[PDB]
Amino acid sequence: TLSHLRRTNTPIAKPRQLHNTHWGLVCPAETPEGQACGLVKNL
Amino acid sequence: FIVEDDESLGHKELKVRKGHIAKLMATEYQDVEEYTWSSLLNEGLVEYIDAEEEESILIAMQPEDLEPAELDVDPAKRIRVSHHATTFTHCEIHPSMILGVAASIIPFPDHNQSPRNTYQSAMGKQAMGVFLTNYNVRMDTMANILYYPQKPLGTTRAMEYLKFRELPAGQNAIVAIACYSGY
Amino acid sequence: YDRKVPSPTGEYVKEPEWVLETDGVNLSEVMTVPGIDPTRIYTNSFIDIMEVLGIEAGRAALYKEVYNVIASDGSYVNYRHMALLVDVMTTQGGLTSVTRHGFNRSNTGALMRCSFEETVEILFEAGASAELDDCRGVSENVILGQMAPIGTGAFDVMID
Amino acid sequence: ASRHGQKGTIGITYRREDMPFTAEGIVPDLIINPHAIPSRMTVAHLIECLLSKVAALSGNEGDASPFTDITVEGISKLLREHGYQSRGFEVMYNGHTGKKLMAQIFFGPTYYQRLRHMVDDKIHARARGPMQVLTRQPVEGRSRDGGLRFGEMERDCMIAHGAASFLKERLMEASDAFRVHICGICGLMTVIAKLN
Amino acid sequence: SNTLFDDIFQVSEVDPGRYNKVCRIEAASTTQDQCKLTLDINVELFPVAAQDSLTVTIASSLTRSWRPPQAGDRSLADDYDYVMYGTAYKFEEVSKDLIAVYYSFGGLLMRLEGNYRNLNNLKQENAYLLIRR
Amino acid sequence: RGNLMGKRVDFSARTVISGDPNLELDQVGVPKSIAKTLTYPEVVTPYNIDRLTQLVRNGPNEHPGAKYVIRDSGDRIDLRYSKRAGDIQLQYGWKVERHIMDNDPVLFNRQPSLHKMSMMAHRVKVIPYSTFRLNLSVTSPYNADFDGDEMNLHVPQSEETRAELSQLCAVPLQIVSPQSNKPCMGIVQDTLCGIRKLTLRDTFIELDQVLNMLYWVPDWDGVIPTPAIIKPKPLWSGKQILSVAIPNGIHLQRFDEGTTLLSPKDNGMLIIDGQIIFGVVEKKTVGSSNGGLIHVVTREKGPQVCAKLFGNIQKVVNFWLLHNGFSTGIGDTIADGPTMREITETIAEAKKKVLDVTKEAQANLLTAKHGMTLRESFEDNVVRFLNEARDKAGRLAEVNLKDLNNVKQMVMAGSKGSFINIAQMSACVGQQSVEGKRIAFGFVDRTLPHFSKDDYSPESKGFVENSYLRGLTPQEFFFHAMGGREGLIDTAVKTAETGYIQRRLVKALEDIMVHYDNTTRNSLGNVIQFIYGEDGMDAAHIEKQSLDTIGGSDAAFEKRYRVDLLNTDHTLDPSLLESGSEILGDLKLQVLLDEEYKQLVKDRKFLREVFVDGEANWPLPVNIRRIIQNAQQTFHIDHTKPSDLTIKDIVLGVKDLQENLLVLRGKNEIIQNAQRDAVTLFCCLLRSRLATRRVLQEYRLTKQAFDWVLSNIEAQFLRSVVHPGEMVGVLAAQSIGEPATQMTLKKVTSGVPRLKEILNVAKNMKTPSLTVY
Amino acid sequence: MIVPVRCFSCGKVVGDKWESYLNLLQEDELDEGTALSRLGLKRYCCRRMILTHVDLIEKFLRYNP
Amino acid sequence: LKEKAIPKDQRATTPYMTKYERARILGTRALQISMNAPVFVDLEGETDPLRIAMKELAEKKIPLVIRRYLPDGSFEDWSVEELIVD
Amino acid sequence: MNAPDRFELFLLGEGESKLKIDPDTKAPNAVVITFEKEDHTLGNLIRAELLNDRKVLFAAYKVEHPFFARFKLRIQTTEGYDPKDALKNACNSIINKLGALKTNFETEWNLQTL
Amino acid sequence: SEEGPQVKIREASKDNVDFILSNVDLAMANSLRRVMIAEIPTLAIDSVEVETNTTVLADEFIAHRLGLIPLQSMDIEQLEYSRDCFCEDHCDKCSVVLTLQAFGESESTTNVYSKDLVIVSNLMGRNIGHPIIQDKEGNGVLICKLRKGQELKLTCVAKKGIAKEHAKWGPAAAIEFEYDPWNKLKHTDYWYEQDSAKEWPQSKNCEYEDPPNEGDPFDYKAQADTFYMNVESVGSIPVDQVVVRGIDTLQKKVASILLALTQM
RNA sequence: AUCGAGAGGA
Ligand SMILES: [Mg+2]
Ligand SMILES: [Zn+2]
Ligand SMILES: [Zn+2]
Repeated sequence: TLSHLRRTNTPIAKPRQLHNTHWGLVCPAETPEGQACGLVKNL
Repeated sequence: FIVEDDESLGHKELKVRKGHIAKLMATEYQDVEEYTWSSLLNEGLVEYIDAEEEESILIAMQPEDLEPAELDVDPAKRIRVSHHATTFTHCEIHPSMILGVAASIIPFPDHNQSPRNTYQSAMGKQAMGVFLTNYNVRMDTMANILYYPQKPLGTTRAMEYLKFRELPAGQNAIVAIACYSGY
Repeated sequence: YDRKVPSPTGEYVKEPEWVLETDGVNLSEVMTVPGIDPTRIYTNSFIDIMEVLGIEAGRAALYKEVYNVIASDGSYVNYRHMALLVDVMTTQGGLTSVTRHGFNRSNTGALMRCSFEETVEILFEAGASAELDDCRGVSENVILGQMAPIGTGAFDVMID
Repeated sequence: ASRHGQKGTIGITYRREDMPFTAEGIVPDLIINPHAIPSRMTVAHLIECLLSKVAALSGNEGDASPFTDITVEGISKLLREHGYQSRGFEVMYNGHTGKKLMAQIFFGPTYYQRLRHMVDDKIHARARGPMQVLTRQPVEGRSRDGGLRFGEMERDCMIAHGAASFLKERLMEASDAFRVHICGICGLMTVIAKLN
Repeated sequence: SNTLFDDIFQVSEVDPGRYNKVCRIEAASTTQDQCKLTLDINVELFPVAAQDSLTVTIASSLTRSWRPPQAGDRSLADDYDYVMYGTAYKFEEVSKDLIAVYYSFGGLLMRLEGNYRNLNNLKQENAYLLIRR
Repeated sequence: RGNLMGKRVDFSARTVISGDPNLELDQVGVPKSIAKTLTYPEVVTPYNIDRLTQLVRNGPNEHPGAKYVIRDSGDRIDLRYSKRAGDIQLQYGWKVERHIMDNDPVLFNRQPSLHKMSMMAHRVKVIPYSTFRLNLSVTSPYNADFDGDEMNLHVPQSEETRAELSQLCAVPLQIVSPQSNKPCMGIVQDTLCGIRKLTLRDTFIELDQVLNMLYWVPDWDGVIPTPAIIKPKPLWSGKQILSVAIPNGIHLQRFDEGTTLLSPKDNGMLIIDGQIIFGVVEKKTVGSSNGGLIHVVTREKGPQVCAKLFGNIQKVVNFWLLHNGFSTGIGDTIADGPTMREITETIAEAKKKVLDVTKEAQANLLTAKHGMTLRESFEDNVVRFLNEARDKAGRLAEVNLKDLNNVKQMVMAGSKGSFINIAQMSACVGQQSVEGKRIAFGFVDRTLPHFSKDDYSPESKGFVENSYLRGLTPQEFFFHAMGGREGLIDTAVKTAETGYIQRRLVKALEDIMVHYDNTTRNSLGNVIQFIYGEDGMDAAHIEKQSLDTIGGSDAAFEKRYRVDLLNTDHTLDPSLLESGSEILGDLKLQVLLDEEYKQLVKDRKFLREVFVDGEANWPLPVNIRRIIQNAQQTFHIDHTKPSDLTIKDIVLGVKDLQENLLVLRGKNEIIQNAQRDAVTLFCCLLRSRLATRRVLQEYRLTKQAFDWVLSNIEAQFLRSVVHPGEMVGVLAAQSIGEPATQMTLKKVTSGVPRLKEILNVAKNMKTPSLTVY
Repeated sequence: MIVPVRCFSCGKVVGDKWESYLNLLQEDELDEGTALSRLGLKRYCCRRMILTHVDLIEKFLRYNP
Repeated sequence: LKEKAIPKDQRATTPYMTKYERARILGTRALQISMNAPVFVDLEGETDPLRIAMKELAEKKIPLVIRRYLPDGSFEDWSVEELIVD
Repeated sequence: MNAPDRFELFLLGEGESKLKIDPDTKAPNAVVITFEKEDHTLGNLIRAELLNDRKVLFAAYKVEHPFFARFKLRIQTTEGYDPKDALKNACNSIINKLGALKTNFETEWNLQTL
Repeated sequence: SEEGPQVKIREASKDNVDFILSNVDLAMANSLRRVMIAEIPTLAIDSVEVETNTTVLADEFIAHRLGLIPLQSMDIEQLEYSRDCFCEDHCDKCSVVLTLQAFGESESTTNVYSKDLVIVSNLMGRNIGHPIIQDKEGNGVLICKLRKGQELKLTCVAKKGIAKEHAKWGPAAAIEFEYDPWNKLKHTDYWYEQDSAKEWPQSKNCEYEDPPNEGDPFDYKAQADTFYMNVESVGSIPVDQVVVRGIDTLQKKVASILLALTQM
């Protein structure tokens, strides 16, 4: 429940890849798998 | 955390200080004059940083990196590069805060490879557990609740804020890594 | 490229050889250059190889490229399968893609064509054509539900 | 599944007497294969077993927080003070024979979690079932007693195998077989037909 | 039903190898220059020390499922300390006037070379190896 | 596309799969509920009327039962509800829908369905519990693991369909893969590990364990093997029991590294008559690779013997491993302190070298590399230094790891684990790569906000010195997380692309079949191949073998293949052949020998023309060496006596053999020439394998032995010829697709996008390149 | 939710010890491991059941219905 | 096309039974055996139709003629007795 | 759902014979005895005591699947010795040793004071 | 004492007995431990019927707890298994009926213990079905904790059973086994980073056995005739009775084999 | 039925 409450959705040049700007603002490893892997992120 | 020199041309120091930590711990113990996170922000001891603001600043992972450093070392400890950094605008509260709740559940994720951590962050969503205390009163469409939930033997310091110890979702099994009967 | 050639004694020995690798391809100009062996030269691009040297050289280059990708994986696939794919693209004089442009555009079959892609347009074009499907294709028999001309279904068994 | 990305499916359930036992009589609640561990490189699962053994004997909670300098050597020292081996290997005896096992086996308290997926919900079997009206084909899903779908890839696999009759039987007899009447003059099923 | 070869052998060296139970043994024929031997033996059953002199015998016999000795009246064919059974994988000639025999005894390999033996030795799957202290 | 090509099917089930060592390879463990639910119509026969009546009496609730009975009229009779269910009397011609019973054919299918191997016939065995049970060795063709994977089972409804499933789709038949000419299934996981630990000479088996293991082999001769050691104690080598598991009359020769006949390393393997002489069983002998025991047993005896061998090997090895045990543990990842210091100083010297190269770049005293920007050269040098440092630290760890180390045991056996895993857990995980590059500065001039601006040092650039055991710093963890995220994205994107590619290839090649004229043709009759594979032979039964004429020094080839009756030194020794004394002079037999030598020389030139590399081993129909070894073991020649064969007989018989074989039967000059082209390489191989000097030197084959070898070579070739009607196009498309699914992506397009350009024949190319010689 | 009756691995009854364990650690400020030793659970299979247990029953009892 | 007969002597198809041919012959014979077909081979302890079919194939008793087909359409008919099984 | 009942593992059902004796093939005196609803516990002790008897050449230990409780024993004896007699003598010896152990332990406990 | 096995007891307690087995085959000791875990009969609740449940815990949860509760089984041999008895559902000689009624009358939450469970069925003069309390206070195992205004009324039927059918019927919790403590037989090879003696602690059972001699060669005949065991009992059956019943159950199993042979 | 969301395997 807690992780579902902190969820991001990015509709759709390399958004899926973990970015340096994401450090400390997005969890590095929590993401959906297969489809929309990295498109959806957890704060 | 905000880092500025304690004296100009004195050692730069994290603005928070032990006495402030003691007041925070005293306020937390009452559960005097309250000392909150908002109190720290109004004191100017801590600051909120946007990514664009993050670009212009230089931050330090560990508060002990900041204090001045002028032999033998345990071989097991991880190799930490000396920071060699003159200026630090800020210091991170704790590196583990970069991790999410599911990653905070993961034990020793530094010692493990990242893809396995991702798989576990999904599987923890899938795993059973007591979601709420009022489940018996509530009528959800589907609910799975463990008979005898057991708090984890190895706990992250973030788990106390996660309330995972209070509301565990797994059992401390006795597991042997063995080849018995090939099953 | 440390090539290997017969020794004067006879046993195969390796001698280093100088090789040029070019970011660009102008095969007709490059092969007609002094100081190179025009037989040995090979191109990454198979379309140019076929256009300069005919369909068969392009066929060989196509098999070699597929072999290169399978070797980068390290997996091995038998020569007959890759060769069959390359011969499918090669028997038609122009190289035929595995995409709908090509094999699905090829006139053979009607419902077999519409199974892969552009189903409704292929059926429209067939109706305008008034073409006749032999139903000899496996896919067409699958739509028909008739027993497909698979190896087991190919022969006809009758009484003595 | 374990807390370190090791997922698993219960192959078999064993009574305590059959299961291998340490000298103390402790029997593993769960047995995992060693072979899984090398490829995953999930060292932290092994470290969790060691640390939780130390915690259980000491009665003090163990910290597995990342980016905290904790020595496996130090945890091993605490285990040695407890008397259990620094590596956590315990001498085990084969359950059926009582013979001492030749190789000592890593024995530890590991946190494990029960995944939502359970077999009895997953199983579906249909011999004859309801059919969707337009398709005249089997319905979808277990809840409707709906048949599994012979994929296009499955049909390709069957062409590769070469069994025309099985492909036909799954293609027509198993699903949406139908008889229609057509006319020789026009290849269209415009002929009305009273069989009686 | 009689031994094919008998000799006294003095071990030049013992090599444990990676295994701790099984060591390879390099030895030469005593009083004969021609034979030389290299054999896989188990230390735990019988200890082999460097410079030891050991009696070596190869016998054809003395199929049938191995029977535990029914009674003590059934007579051991050897007072030798060590006995092994194996099959030779290849009979070779080192050079003209030199013959080497390669025997695998349950995966424990033994090569012994000398010219005079190959008239005795035969391509026989049966072999009984006898070592006396 | 969907409902007409692929339909939801009745008599279909799906379950989570688990693995049982005791269940046979061809068998599938079908739950009793599934067996009761699924029914097959069996027509009532005079043979089955008693059994069928009993099944109908037993009812749907208990198996063996029957859900429905079908009259001659065809109106259904429901056994669950009927007033007459008790009093049914079977009438001839009725159809009883019997419950799915043991030892029946079904089809077991994995949902990726990339290969014909993914859909294989299995023998039903009704199991109590709920999970589908399958053997371990069948996991690999299915690409299946017991992580919750689900698989589907389809039931035949007609007798002809059952016959097709049993005669073509059965698991033992599908062991040998057409593609890659290798077995699909090999001994995997514990057994593999266990078998190596069983095959060590240090491993010995006591009498009680020997007796139990002897019993565990379901087919046992009943003869206790004579103990390897007798007088000190009746010890048994694990090789002896394992040999009792190996079928008799099967001989394997594998030479690796220093494979001395004394084999001190216990490397390589020699098996004679199903008895192992030397070696420790590693993966390649019990693995899916060519030359393994699986391939040899499948060809020599048959698929059934091979599957039963799978089962027996599994049982014996699992029993012994259960009594020995195994455990990875934390301590097998740890390394000795001195080795860890060496690893750390190796990383430190790599860092010092990188810093020195960086200072050289700053000074602009960097030598120009043609076609390479100087920063590009700096990046390549730093990447190479870090990679070499990680690999060298891994080598130090591997040398440090003892022979008792269980991860080392798994790697030596080949069950699971690699050198890179050892390096990453023990010493250093290395430098993470994003988009084929070191971690870029997402922040301006900084990879991370903690790092200073314009830092190209490896720690800032993402190289993780620390091992998994040591623990990873937060910056290192974030860089590793970026790498892993890219890995997941690449994995999913790859799977999608390979799915589209496989459908394209299958739809393109589905029409192709080998016709009865032996010409590969499409539906319209357009010929793709006049001769399939250009040799006219099935992809199975082909094994790579060495062509002895090609390669080697010319003088050595003459020494091995030239015998001259006129020169005494050239003339064969009289001991080899009884006619040898008679053969001196004999000028006409010598000119026949000269003819054979001229043919061999022309063939050597021809093969050197075919392959510039001149690699000795190429895929070939019949392995001559196996036939020769079988002949030698069958006829038991002491090899001291001269051969009964005459010199003229060898040459004449080889020539007659070459004459006899026809890929295409007919006597037409075009057809005859096409066949001669088809068998030219095989004929060259046969000439290399059987030369007169070779036939009298490599062995003392009797005349009957040479005749038997000739007949067996001919018969094996005839078996190896491709069966007409085989849909080669679909098999080819799947054969490309499955490695492509496994395919994962010096600066050249590789893997899936390069394959996409090749298949699309797209004019634009990401990296055009010309190789000028 | 409530104390397990017995430890899953071996089967020693652990329901009786929970109240005395809580009371012991409260009365004497005792270390948890020493409290388990006084309780008599000398094996970690038994010790995990008491140490890692959570009484959610109190939270359920707090609910009025 | 029609009456595209092939002379018995001039048949070029493979004398060995194709695996598909054996599979279909065995399946058809088993199917007919299930439907009360006469059995031309003496059976000992065999009730499965397929087992009877394989024994009959060994005896070469099956009176079935396979029509080998060619891309041209001309048909070469081979009896089961004539095709060797190996 | 699919799982067998626990009562099945220690109860014989449908009139199953506790011991099924069948003559073994390819060995003269060898016989296979299928112990039904029996576990490893009895089988290992029977096999050990059978190995103790000199006349028994062979005695085996098999469970064909852990799901079902059937213990298979193959016994091969000396000529003139019935394998059934060998198994009976082994069983009798087991009972004597168990009784002696019971008496000795009872005496020791009577000596024990706590 | 007697020819054959001789047992020497290290220590005696009501909960646990530590003993030493001499002149014993290893398979016999393994079989005895497996019988002690599994084969010994014991009485536990096999049916639960609840009329009123206001407890927060579900009825199935409480029934499982009740099944795990120890019930005295010293006289269990007189009691007959339900499957052997001719009663339609339960017989007084077959089954023992317990009743438990607890209401949360107090504002403070009231506990429910095994001492509250009381027996309706006639004892018939056998020590059967008594709830077992090793607790110093005498408070039984806590089945449930009841809020104010909460009541629970249940009836339990306890039947004879064994541990192989269900783990609750097992008399003994843990069996401690040690043989070849010095590893003279070398049945196992120790995993050591540097030296096996340093890494592996010396067992307590080593000191009773004679220390190994480094010059003495390893002997291959030796099968350990000495075993060091400790038995721990729940309390349903006394420790001495636990091991004696294990012995006797093994004897009965062997006798069943023998009589089956005679019938054959 | 339709659409959407989520999840499982690779
Ligand atoms: Mg999976
Ligand atoms: Zn019409
Ligand atoms: Zn316990």
